[PDB]
Amino acid sequence: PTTIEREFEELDTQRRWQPLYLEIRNESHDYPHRVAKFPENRNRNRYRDVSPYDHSRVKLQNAENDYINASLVDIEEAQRSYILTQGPLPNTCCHFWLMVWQQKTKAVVMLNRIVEKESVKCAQYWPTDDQEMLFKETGFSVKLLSEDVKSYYTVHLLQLENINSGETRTISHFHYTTWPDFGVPESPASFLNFLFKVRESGSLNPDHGPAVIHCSAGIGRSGTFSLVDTCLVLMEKDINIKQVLLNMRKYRMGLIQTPDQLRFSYMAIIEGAKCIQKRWKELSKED
Repeated sequence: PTTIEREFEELDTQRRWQPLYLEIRNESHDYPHRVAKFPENRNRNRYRDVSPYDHSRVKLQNAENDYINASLVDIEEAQRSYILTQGPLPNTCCHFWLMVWQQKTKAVVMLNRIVEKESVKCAQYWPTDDQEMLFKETGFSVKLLSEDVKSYYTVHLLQLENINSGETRTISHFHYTTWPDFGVPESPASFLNFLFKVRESGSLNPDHGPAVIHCSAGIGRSGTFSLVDTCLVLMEKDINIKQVLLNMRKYRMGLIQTPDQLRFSYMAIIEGAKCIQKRWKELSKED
């Protein structure tokens, strides 16, 4: 039994998942997020209570307004860096792709559906057919090159073109489609199979820019994905998941939204620590 597995049983048998989450809530440091509250940036924020911190926000270089609701989450101890962001709005899709270009991002991890429970959580920022998607404000175009449809996720191969310079890069768009907002995946196997699919593409390696992780607000499901991956990388080199989460929350507010998402993170980390990947793929029923 590992130290993490010992802590998991103590939390479960004593039902301390909710006070542990409250502890993380109470220990979460607040940081200035003034730029996000500028009046000119109102139409760039999906939610009024979810903002990037000033010290860690991703800046749109050379634009008139450099603001995008996106946070660079660095974990120097893991040699890992992610960009967590909200689901783009119709008017910020151009900024989203400008950020992907400037940050040399190779993968976009999307953990939400476009519509969830009668509500639009994200604009359609990539094309679903062979028609080019134009973003004239920032000078980019996106084409759908290929798509690999699994039972609970789809991988879209996208071509991101700088329409001014002509340069193109290939973007891997990993779309998790069965993860409800404020909820959890179906099982640790399905989540880990998806995560290792992202890992196996090489898009998280240091020879690429930071991956862009997003859901609706960019804190809940996105926080779960990044917490498990960061803890798995560290466990490779004893980890304190609580401290890892608190340190990650210094870069973006509110990561992990429910005690159940915290509990699931523990389960995914414990199951991911055994790495079995073929076993996960079969349990996930991806095909």
